[PDB]
Amino acid sequence: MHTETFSYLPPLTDEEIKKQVEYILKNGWIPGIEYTDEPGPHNSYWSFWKLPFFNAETAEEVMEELEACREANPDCYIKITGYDNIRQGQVLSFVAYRP
Amino acid sequence: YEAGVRPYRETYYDPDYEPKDTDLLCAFRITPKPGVPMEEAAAAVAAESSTGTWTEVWSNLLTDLERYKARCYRIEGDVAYIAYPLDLFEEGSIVNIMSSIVGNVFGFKAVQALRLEDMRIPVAYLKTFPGPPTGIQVERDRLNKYGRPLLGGTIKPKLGLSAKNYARVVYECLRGGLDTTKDDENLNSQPFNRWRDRFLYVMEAVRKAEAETGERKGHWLNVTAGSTEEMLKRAEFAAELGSRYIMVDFLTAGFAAFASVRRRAEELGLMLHCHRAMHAVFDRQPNHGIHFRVLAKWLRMVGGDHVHTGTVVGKLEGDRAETLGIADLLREDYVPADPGRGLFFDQDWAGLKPVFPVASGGIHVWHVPDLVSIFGDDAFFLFGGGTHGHPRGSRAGATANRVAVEAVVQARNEGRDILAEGREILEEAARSCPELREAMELWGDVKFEVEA
Amino acid sequence: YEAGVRPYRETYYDPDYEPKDTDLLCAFRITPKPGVPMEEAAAAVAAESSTGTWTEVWSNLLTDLERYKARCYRIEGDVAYIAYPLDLFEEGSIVNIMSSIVGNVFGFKAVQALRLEDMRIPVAYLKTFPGPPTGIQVERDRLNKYGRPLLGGTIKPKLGLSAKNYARVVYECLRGGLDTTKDDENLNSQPFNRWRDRFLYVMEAVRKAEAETGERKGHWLNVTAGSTEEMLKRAEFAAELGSRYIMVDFLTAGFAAFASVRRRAEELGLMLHCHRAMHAVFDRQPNHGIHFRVLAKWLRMVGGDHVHTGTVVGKLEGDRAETLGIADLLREDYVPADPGRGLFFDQDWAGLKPVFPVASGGIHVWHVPDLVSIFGDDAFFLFGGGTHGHPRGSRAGATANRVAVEAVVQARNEGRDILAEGREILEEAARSCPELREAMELWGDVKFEV
Amino acid sequence: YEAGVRPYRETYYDPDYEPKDTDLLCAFRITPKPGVPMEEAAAAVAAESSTGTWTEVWSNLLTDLERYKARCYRIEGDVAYIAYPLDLFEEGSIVNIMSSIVGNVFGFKAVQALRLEDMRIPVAYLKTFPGPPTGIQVERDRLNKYGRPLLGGTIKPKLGLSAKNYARVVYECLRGGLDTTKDDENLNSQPFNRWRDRFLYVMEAVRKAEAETGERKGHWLNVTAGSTEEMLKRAEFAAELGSRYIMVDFLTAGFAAFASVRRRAEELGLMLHCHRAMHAVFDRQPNHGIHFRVLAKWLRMVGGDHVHTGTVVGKLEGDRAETLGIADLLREDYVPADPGRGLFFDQDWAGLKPVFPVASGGIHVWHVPDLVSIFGDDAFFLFGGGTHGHPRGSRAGATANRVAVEAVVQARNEGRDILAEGREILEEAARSCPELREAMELWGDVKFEVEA
Amino acid sequence: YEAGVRPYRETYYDPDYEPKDTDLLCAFRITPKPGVPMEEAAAAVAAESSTGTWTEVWSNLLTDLERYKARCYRIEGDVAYIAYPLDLFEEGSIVNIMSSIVGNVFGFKAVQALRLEDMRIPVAYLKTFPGPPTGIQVERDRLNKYGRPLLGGTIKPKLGLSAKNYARVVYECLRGGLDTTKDDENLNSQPFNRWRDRFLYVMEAVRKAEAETGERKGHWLNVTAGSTEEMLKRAEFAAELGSRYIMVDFLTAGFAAFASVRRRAEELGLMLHCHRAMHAVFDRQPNHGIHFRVLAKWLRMVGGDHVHTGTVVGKLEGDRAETLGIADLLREDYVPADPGRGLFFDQDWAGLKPVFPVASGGIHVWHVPDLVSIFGDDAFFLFGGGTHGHPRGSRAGATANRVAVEAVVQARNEGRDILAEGREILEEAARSCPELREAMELWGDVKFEV
Ligand SMILES: O=C(O)[C@@](O)(COP(=O)(O)O)[C@H](O)[C@H](O)COP(=O)(O)O
Ligand SMILES: O=C(O)[C@@](O)(COP(=O)(O)O)[C@H](O)[C@H](O)COP(=O)(O)O
Ligand SMILES: O=C(O)[C@@](O)(COP(=O)(O)O)[C@H](O)[C@H](O)COP(=O)(O)O
Ligand SMILES: O=C(O)[C@@](O)(COP(=O)(O)O)[C@H](O)[C@H](O)COP(=O)(O)O
Ligand SMILES: [Mg+2]
Ligand SMILES: [Mg+2]
Ligand SMILES: [Mg+2]
Ligand SMILES: [Mg+2]
Repeated sequence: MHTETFSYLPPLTDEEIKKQVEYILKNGWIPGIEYTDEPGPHNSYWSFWKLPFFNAETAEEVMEELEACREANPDCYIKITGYDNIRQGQVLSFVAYRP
Repeated sequence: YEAGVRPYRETYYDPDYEPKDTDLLCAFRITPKPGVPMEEAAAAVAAESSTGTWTEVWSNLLTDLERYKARCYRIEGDVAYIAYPLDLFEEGSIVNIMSSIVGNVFGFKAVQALRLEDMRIPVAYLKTFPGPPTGIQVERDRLNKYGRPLLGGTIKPKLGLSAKNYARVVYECLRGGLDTTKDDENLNSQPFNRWRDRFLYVMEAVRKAEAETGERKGHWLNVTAGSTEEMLKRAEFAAELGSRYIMVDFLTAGFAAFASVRRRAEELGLMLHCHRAMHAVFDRQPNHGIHFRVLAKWLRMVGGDHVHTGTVVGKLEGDRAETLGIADLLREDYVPADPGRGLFFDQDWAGLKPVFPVASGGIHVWHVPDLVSIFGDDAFFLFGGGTHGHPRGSRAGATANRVAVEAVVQARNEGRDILAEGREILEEAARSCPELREAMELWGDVKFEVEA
Repeated sequence: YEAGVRPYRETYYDPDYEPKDTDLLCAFRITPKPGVPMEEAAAAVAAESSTGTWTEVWSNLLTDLERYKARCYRIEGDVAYIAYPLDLFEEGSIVNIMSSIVGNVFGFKAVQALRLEDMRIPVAYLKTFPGPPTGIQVERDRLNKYGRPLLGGTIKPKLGLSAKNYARVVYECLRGGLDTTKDDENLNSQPFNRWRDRFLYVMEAVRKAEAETGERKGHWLNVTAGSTEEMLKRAEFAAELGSRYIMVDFLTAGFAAFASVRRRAEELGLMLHCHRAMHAVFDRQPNHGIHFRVLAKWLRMVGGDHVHTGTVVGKLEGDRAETLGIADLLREDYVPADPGRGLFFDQDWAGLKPVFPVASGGIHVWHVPDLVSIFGDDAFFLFGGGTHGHPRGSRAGATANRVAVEAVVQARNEGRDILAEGREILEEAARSCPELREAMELWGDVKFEV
Repeated sequence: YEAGVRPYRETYYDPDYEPKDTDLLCAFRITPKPGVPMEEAAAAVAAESSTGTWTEVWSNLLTDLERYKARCYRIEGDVAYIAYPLDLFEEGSIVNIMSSIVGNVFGFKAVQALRLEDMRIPVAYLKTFPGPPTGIQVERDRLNKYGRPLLGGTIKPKLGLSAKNYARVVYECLRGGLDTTKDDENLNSQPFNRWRDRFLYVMEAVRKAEAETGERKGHWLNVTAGSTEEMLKRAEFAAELGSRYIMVDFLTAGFAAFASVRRRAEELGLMLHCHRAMHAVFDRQPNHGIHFRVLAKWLRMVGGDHVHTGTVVGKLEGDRAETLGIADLLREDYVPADPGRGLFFDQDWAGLKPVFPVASGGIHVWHVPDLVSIFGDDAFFLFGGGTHGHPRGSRAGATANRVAVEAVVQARNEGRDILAEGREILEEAARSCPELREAMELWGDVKFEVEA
Repeated sequence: YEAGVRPYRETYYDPDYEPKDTDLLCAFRITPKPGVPMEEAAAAVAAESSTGTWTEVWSNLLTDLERYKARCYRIEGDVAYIAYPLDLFEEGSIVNIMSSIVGNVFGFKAVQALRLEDMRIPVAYLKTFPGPPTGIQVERDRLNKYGRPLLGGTIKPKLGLSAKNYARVVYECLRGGLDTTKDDENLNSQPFNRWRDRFLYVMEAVRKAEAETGERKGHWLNVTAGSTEEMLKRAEFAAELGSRYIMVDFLTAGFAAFASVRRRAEELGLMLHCHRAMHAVFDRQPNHGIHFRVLAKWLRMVGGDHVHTGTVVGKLEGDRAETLGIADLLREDYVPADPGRGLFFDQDWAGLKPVFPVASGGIHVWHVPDLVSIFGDDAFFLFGGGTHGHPRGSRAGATANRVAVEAVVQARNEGRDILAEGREILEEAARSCPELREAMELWGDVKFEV
């Protein structure tokens, strides 16, 4: 099973994930974390980890939330999302952790 | 009344006129017949695309031509600016725009050559059009794909493949990493491959590749047909099979039938790929015709979810500056003028949904860094020959292109310069993807000339 | 398999190929990019309009490309002849023809200009098309009009006239001797004149002029609209009102919706006037586009009852020799090749009904001798400005144009050279028709270059 | 995010905002709850008619509220000016306008009273509406009537007449000089008079009076019914009988069903009389409700060929200044603002067809000079009681009213002052028309109070 | 005959008239123009809402006005009671009722203000109406929900949310314990959110929340549109997607199109939520308009499955006593007159199905004790801001509102005084529900005046 963007590259390291989070934040977009144990074409609504981090200021705050989501849901796929409320749509979504 | 022939300029050339925000404006590049002054040729175009004819008629006095007449209000170099009052146009009808603006004026003896460069569609007229049935944002939400250009490819050979062989190629492409595949513009229903047979088998391949990859897939099933009724029948069947997409050649089918298909696509929940077949018959030459940026505007007004825009670097002609303007016209809410890109007017899009640019034709892995730089994420890159021409077939070719796009996107997002480091980025990814290395080796010497 | 780029010429140029009577043939005038030879330019057009692409694909080996490929079989100077197998095309679909023949090949970097000059439609493909829904013979029988060109005219101003005023001009034209009148190509439905209002009033004018003159009349009601459904709705209302005619801008509306209306026109008993708006965008220049003779063939195949062909002598451009060939292409059962007229191929028409040529645009009474000489009897001559621009208005102007045509027809039938005696014939007729005299005086100095 | 309740004014009061030409503007007369500042009450109206609610929600940050929110941009006296971005409204839907602008904000505890006085409909939104199916000019051309107000009248008693008796009164009115007659707003289909019976007999009376007088006639057959399907059925039958007209109570039937009837009237070639039954439930009081000038705008947008506007001098309330503004809003291409007439904004009508004002209710011959002075030629004057209440019945009453209108029009055209000489003009005509003299004698003392 | 103006009172005031069980009765509160007595003001309303006009007409003698006239039969202070014969009204048409009862009589110079306070619909006229297409009992059986108020909530922001984001909020609300969610009344189809996009995504959210919670769910998809045809089209798509619900703004759309959708809803198996948008324009002020209890009766007659009735304690105005009467009018088979609640007439409902009251607008957890006390179990409580405004978002907010309702229902059933112990009950429930505790803390100081 592939997971859309970047799933055809080698699994991303912690540094590479953080660099994508920095890309999201640099462009003024909102980072977010989603997870599910039921990935696949049928699932358009992964579980939110908290709410989108509208108040986030650093990539490190986001990486911390990714680790807390992983600890609570180690059996789940977990993806990073970047959101733009001007176009009103996700501008990036990739899986950061696989079970 | 005063019967007899008068110069067109006495009534239809008015350089004192101030265009209104509701006027439709045109920028015509005029080559007058030798001996015909520019002002008279521009007045002829204005007159014969609105209210006038070749001699004074008594019935002119029954109406208020000061209200309805078009006016050439500015001549700059060889460009005539002409303003058309809002009341001249039928609401929601691109067909009506064409019948006035490009109906007869391109064949007058007084004007040796005429090229419509641009058109300012007034906001008040735009609101009479529905725009794309899906639009970039809703389409990404339907596909659940974010953060990269999307991958597609035309099935090849253009014609001559059976329906089952056709479906086999589709299956190999989609299971290899392409998001979509498509019928060639000239593949409709033919003795060697009838449309019901193709639709049925192709959708089996789509569902199979979707289930095996876990990623949502689609095939752009061409409904282009000889009559509007036949096209709607094929769209209905695509929806009955669960296709997310249909495809229409909107210029060869024509705008009236295009509008009918767009309405039905929304009713049936289908996303609508638009192929611009025949466009170069109108838009190739710089001295006579209609530039594609005008056709792209009309396309977004009727409602297409994607349209081809050129590659710049591929096998079909397309200038970088003009292509960049066309992409903005398709995707942005407001595009300022820039004659350097052929945009003679600003264009407010009045909240209409945006359209996916589609880059297709003679491209392969080595072009990906340039394509990402030109278009960014919101575009489709189509590899037909560049997929099935891979040394190991379509599945391998598909994976190579998908990997090339993702690696360039990753590098860009990290801050790398994907133009200066384009080659090195591709070579790095090729170290973890033999399919890419074989693609790069096969086509490394295949290049087309480029124009900025 | 052998992956990689190959020359188009290898597969798609075959100078030994002998065309089949079932092949579709194209004559392309090619301007290659500098350094690209005609053979590779032609092969690229053939390949990218049939089966090929820019690099070799493994799936080519699943089929037999020898059966399906298009082939350039002859080159003469800058003209390449390409043959397309019958199996390549969808039956009854001009849309499919264009999608292949003119789909992408006009925009390749390798070919900097391209003009489709002519096309040989094989009888076997013609038989998949219905042709005109009425045709010249049946139309003359429906009108009960024989032995002269038919008279018409566009209502003017093009736009800006209310429905009732529009029908007044129609009434004046028809009661004065015009056989028909017509909506301007860009008159559809607009704030100043909505189509249902126009259709109702105009048909009152038509019925009134018919009762008063004793001659059958018609108005070409423009059904052109933004969607096929709306066009069909307007055609249904025309029929409900008893109109003999409707009108469609077949290029701006498009061939698919054109096909839809032509079918509906035959079902409803309507005759179908076809306006070629937009044609000059791509059929004017000698280096690029599609020659009108090709458009004219496609028009007759789908099924138009008339189509504009130009005037030669009027305000819009047109060549006399090429126009004679186009008139034959529209009206005859068989048309042999003729280099002098730009007819590259013999064209059999397989029993398809004939189409009325329509000459319109900047013409007045002085042009009638030329127009009768060019087209003969089976044509419409339209006088818009040439009718309403008469010093005494549309009725007097209509009578002048009708008289002029009849006098020139009479003179021709008696054996007179209507070109050599054109002015003299008009002057003879003018002695018994003051309206004609005034038209002659007003426009005597109004000439266009040929 | 920051959860919790914030004052509405922090987000929805912005006196720095400059309205755009595409914004929809409203002028609300606000009476705040004692203790609630004007700014907060106006912000509440702005918030709860666009995007906001009573507490901050996390999902606000998913969109760009700077783009979508309505803003109170000016407070002057007790009038709040509020601007609504174009994207908030569904194209061509009066129903959507109402659901936002007057949906909930009239019932907030923070606002004790609220009255919508006026609304600036932007040109770009107007173009999404079709307007009248016929319009004044085409309607006069259909009737072949020019140069005078047109005559009509409601059949009376309102209810209780059989279909054949109903047709008899119609026949007498029309053959006596009235151009039209009409069903009462509350006459639909009832046990004493079923609609098919009425339609059939009435159209016999219409054709008979038309043939006998030589003048084109019509009866406004009421299609108002309990469902949209039933109304369309009755319109179809009216068209099958050859009626030039149907009638609809557009507010009691409602705008959605009104739009359906308007579309079908155009399809069937019917002119559409619109009765404003129920309007005074909304528009009577100056402290709370919707003024009729707003409803008249919506009426012209959907498409009515006539609508009642008041008489000023008759039995139903209507101020002269406000009535004059309403007439301009219905007939003119552009109406400048004038708060003296309650017009707080200019209104460009973007080429929409004009609507006939209809003056009806408690009027008779003595009012004709005033009515001609107020409305001019482009209006209908309806005499129901003022026709059938003539001492000699409806035919005689009809002739009296027709003669009164024509004599006043003739006098006006000659240059006479029809207000100063109103009585003398009527008395002069009465010398050649005994029917008029008896009407003048019967109702000479019947007067209603007037307000400028 | 006797031409001339007569007093309305002569024919249309009859204090000796005894109402018939088949009469339609109206209670009007009248503010006459100064100097106009109540009797003539009432007679004018009666006459100009039935058979009469301003002067005597000869055609009155063709019929028997005694059979058809409306009659004011009683006046108490500024309240006039008027009786209308059954024959005056079109069967099954609320539109006809309004055209007579509120058609012109609110705009007469003689009556400066007028309020319709109540109306007695006779059983014989009620039987011409179908009533709700589902009704409380059948709806509870379709939902499999018994013994508590049902939970709902409007998605917020009202406008500006894309389709996919809209469905995310729906998903969070429903999976957190809300039974339903709904489109805002002014959310129809707009550039930022087109209805087909919303309907598709929302129903994915509904099905997902239903599978995950094991409880049946619904979203009130707003079909309100500019024409009846479009509304019916949107209802058909809702059914095609398997939605249990659609929603209509019955006053802004209008009663005629309302009637059309209600018929279509029963045919398609859809339950019909009714929003009363616009009602406050004319039902708020005590001197003029139509009281909501009258609107509520008309709503139940046409056929709505729910209708908003106000909250009393929330952000929009509403009287507790009047609201208790309206709830009975919507839910009971028989409702006796009660001056304390403004019920002027006894109302038999002739077996018409009952309607769910819906309490919505500015309410949060602290209002649940009041809301349960006012409405009982057969009602919807909607929390829009009160759900998405939760510090942790819509899911946590939904759970808090569901828990609050259930705890208060449990306490009531055990015999506790939920008004006297309202806070205590919420605090008990909050000990086992952190989401409820946080909601209580956030909105503890947010009160509206009653
Ligand atoms: O028919 C073709 O050539 C293609 O299928 C490309 O095939 P390859 O991918 O094998 O080149 C596309 O239709 C063209 O790109 C269209 O041109 P444009 O995009 O300029 O309209
Ligand atoms: O719009 C016009 O100019 C006309 O109405 C002519 O008006 P006049 O009769 O007043 O010249 C015709 O449409 C043109 O002749 C079409 O050109 P073609 O026939 O070459 O397609
Ligand atoms: O029912 C009526 O009273 C009328 O038939 C008038 O009858 P008379 O001609 O006998 O007075 C009209 O409906 C009102 O004028 C409508 O009021 P408006 O025009 O203000 O909407
Ligand atoms: O638009 C609104 O305000 C609501 O969505 C409430 O939102 P909150 O739940 O965020 O307050 C409802 O439509 C109103 O309650 C209707 O008023 P009524 O129920 O009185 O008709
Ligand atoms: Mg192709
Ligand atoms: Mg024309
Ligand atoms: Mg009435
Ligand atoms: Mg709401």
